[PDB]
Amino acid sequence: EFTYSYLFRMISHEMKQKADQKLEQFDITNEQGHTLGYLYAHQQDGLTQNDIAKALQRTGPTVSNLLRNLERKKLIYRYVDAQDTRRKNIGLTTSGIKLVEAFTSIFDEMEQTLVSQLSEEENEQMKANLTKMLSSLQ
Amino acid sequence: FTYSYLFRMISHEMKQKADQKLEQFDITNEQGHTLGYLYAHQQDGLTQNDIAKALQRTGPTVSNLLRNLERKKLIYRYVDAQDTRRKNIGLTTSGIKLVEAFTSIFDEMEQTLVSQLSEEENEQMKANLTKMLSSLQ
Repeated sequence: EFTYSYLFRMISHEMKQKADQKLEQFDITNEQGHTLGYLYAHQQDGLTQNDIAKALQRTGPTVSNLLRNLERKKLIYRYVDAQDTRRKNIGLTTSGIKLVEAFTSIFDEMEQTLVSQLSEEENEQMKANLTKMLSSLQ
Repeated sequence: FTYSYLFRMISHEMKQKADQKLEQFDITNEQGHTLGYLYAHQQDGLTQNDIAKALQRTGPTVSNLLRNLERKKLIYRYVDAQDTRRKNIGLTTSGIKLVEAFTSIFDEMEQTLVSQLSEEENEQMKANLTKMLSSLQ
C-alpha cells in the first residue's frame, strides 16, 4: 500500500480516469490526446511515425492505427521535407489544432493541481527523481 | 518533463514488464496486484469492497475479477457472520504458492526503484507521492 508499485499505478490510474471522463466530449481517447499534444508541442521538429512510437512506447501497429484514426478525421496530415523524401513527417491540421487547444486545458488543470502540492524547488527535485526512476525501468 | 508524462510512462514500463512475465501464469496484471494485496494484508481480513477500493475498479468489474480467480481456485470467498453485507476474501494454499511464485517479478522492480533515491530521499518521495495521489482522488 505504501509501495511505489501501488502509488505509481494509482496516480496514473486516477489521472487516466479523469482525462477519459473529460475527453469524452471531444471524441478522442487518452492516447490520441497525448499524440495530438505531442504533435502540437514538439511538431516543428519533423517527427515521423517512428518518433511517436518511441514517445508513446507503443508498438508500431498500435500507433499506426492510432495515427490512421486521427488522419481519418483529418486531424493530422502526412508531409515530407523538401530534400529528405523517404521520411514522412506528421503534422496537425487546422481542425486538430483547434481540438488540442480545447482539451489542452484538461491536462494543464491537472498538471497544476499536481504541482500545487509541492513547494517551488520541491517540484524540481521531484521531477528529477521521476526522470531517474523512469530511467531505471528504461 | 510534465508529471502526467512521467506518471503515465513509469506506470507503462511497469505494466509492460509485468505483463510479459505474468503471461506464463495465466493471470492479468490486475489480478496479480489483487492477489498481492490479499497475500500482503492477509493476517488481517480483506473484504470484496476493500479490493474494489484498492484498484479502484468499477463495482461489477471487481466481482467479475474475483469470480475468475475463484474459478481458478486461487481464492475463497465467504460472507461475514456479523455483517451480512460484506463478504470475505481469502487466499487458498494454491493462491499463496502462486503469489510466492510471481512476487519476484514485482519485487525486483519495486527495488530497482527505491535503489535510485538515497534512503532519505525515498521516504520524502513516498510522502510527496501520497500527497499527490490524495489530490487526484
